[PDB]
Amino acid sequence: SMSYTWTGALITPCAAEESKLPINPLSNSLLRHHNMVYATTSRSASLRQKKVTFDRLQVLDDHYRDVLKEMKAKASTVKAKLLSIEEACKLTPPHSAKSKFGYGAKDVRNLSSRAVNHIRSVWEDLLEDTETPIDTTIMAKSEVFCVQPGRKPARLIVFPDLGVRVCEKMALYDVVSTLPQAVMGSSYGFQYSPKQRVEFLVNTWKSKKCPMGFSYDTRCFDSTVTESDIRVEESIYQCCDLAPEARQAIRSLTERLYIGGPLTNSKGQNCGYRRCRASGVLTTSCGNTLTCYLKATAACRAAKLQDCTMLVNGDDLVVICESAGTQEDAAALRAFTEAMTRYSAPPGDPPQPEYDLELITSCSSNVSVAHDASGKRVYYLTRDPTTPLARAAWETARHTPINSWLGNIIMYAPTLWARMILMTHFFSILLAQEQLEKALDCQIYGACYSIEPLDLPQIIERLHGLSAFTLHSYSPGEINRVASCLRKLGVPPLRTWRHRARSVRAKLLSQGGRAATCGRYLFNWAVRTKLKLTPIPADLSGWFVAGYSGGDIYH
Repeated sequence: SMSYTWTGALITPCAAEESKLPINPLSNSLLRHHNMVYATTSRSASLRQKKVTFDRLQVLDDHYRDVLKEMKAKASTVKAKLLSIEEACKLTPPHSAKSKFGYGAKDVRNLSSRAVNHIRSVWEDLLEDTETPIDTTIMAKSEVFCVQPGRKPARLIVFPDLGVRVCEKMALYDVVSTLPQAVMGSSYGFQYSPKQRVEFLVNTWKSKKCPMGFSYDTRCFDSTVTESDIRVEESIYQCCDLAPEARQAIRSLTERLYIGGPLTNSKGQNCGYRRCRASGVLTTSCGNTLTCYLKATAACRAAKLQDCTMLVNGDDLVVICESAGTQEDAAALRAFTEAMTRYSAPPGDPPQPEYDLELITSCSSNVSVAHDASGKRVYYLTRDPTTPLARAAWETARHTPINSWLGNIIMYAPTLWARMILMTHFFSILLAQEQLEKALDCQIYGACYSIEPLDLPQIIERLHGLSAFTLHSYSPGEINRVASCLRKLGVPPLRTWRHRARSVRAKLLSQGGRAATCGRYLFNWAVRTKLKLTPIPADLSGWFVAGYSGGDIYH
């Protein structure tokens, strides 16, 4: 079937839409080629629509069915509870989009009588009505990038009203937080902290006689997902032990929301109909992860690849296996791609087999190595820092709701760029406005978190260990990528950052505790006299459990 159908009516914005990085003394200190940085807008919506709208070919076989049953067997071990209204309400972000029926996120979070009663209605409606399609809104995402030597069109997000999103959580939060791990086991990506992810990739790599590995980029995954795929995904959820009201909710949400529905623009006009994954519902991450894992797992058998270990994060996929010789590896990977095409998951760019772990890009990241205080090799996780930096400039010049910089500091703390540029730049600013204490919103695996910068030393210690404060002797491939990037974007070269860092470090020391602890630990790479570095005195229990991208989750 057609992934989408369009009435012709436009995909509209609901506010002013900003697209150019402004000239600001704060952002210009970080990066100077301001005309290279842009945000996507709805002005580019039609270009995306063209890309996402197509006919899907899908043909299932024995291998598909075989893996599906294996997955269903493990799903049967799961007991899942209903959240109460209170729990589901406490999971709603404070800046989540308001309802059409006269209540917002603040009301939901307070359990105001109005929100609560509409939530009860929507739920009872899900128990009573098993067919009527449920309305969605469609909007062009605002995202920041650097120009390519050639712009990206905005992404399209699609989501139901707030009353439904609370009901999704009641019915499905426990499932989408526990079912993926029981089914995929060590292949479920979102269980791993960055240090744990690198551990798993290195251990898996070093466990093979002759490793070969590849990433596989599916072309616009959400549009490849068929109605069949979403019913199959429901067949997995239904293997859980569920309360009756849960089971019916899941059934109605599947037929009325997840498989498709009408699309409405911001002006209340009808844009079209959807027959694929919606980016903006609770089950997208779980569902995409399961679906990716299922097709890829079956395609591996079809391709005859040997001793496969896969690692899956929604629609991001990486596979490590036993080489069969370079040319036999190439023909097997091509068989794999073709199997996936049949399962309705064709490639964006053809995958290439790799024989050096550092050359594989999964979740926009790659493994690299450095050395700690005592000279031991420490494997860490990094990426091309262009987008982080472009966004960091943008978030310095403009107030955004989510601060990608802070999320990038946490995730990439041990990296060369995050340490010398991000920490330096942002801590210098927070000092100068006396806002070190103030908590800021960031995203980790799609969930929203309110973190305060003064907690970054211990957060980084837990997530990465003391070494993220003492790494040195980075590889030249990595130093070269960073240095080039900076020249391209007009970011000052690293020696400038070193000097700015020393000035910032000295200022944090002459402050107090905590602040000085930032100075001591975060900026020990800058100072002349190297320092002690003992563990730091000071709940991270729910941080790397599951993915929630598009799922409207706050913790």
